[PDB]
Amino acid sequence: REFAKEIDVSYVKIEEVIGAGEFGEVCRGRLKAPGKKESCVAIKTLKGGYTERQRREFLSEASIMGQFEHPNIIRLEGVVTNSMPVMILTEFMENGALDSFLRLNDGQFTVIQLVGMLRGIASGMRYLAEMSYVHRDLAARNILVNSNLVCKVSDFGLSRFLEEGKIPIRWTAPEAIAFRKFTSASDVWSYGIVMWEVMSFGERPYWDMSNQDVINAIEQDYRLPPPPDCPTSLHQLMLDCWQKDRNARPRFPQIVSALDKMIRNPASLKIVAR
Ligand SMILES: Cn1ncc2c(N)nc(-c3cccnc3)nc21
Repeated sequence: REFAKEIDVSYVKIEEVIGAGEFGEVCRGRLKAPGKKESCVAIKTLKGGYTERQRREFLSEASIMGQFEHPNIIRLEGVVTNSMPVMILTEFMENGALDSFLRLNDGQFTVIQLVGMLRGIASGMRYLAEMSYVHRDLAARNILVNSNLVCKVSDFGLSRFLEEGKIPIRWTAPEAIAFRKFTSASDVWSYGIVMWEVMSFGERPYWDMSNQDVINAIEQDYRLPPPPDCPTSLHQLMLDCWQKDRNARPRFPQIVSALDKMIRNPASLKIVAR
């Protein structure tokens, strides 16, 4: 009902539309509140004719995001709910979604930069797992990137999938597909997919395979191969995330530690397949 970051609409200047989201436009804007310096924000607006259900679904993202505070989790800067249009303001992420940012920059960041991106994502997920929050839709298209290449987890919501939007099959652990048991360990499977997306500069997981083909292949022991030039130690970490037995997967603290070791010992990334 009441949001801790409700903000006066006169503190918001909406500037250009920069994207399209689930419920409407996403805009760049400026937030200037009394006693505070002006900051850049992204602004999601809910416009026109919408159900009350849609309004609650839209605002639920702000409710959840506002529970979190971490450098690798998108920060909620405020909401406008006492007036129309309804708005969610977040920190602005100059480079947008990670998957499209990497496709635009194919081959143009080094392995150590890519590992730093993956470390930031893993740190955000380490925090969510410690908060007992299961993301369920962890994918490169849900990671946002700032000007300094800091990656932050976005897309928050506790609504059930249609089977319980649809389950994102290509990112989802097999026990979550089969039994609808979503845990931080299923999040780890998804994180392995994100690693593959990052090291492939935004290629689509499983290329042209259908959803049922992916489900069957995973059950039949297929796993995505190392992306071109991918250090074998990073592919092995992906394979660890993709263990069928959820209890055998590394947990997020382990994943962060493994990436931190690579950053400290970059020579360990030189080994590549073939
Ligand atoms: C560029 N930027 N900066 C922050 C931000 C956000 N929270 N959400 C989105 C967003 C969300 C959904 C669809 N398109 C863009 N973009 C953002």
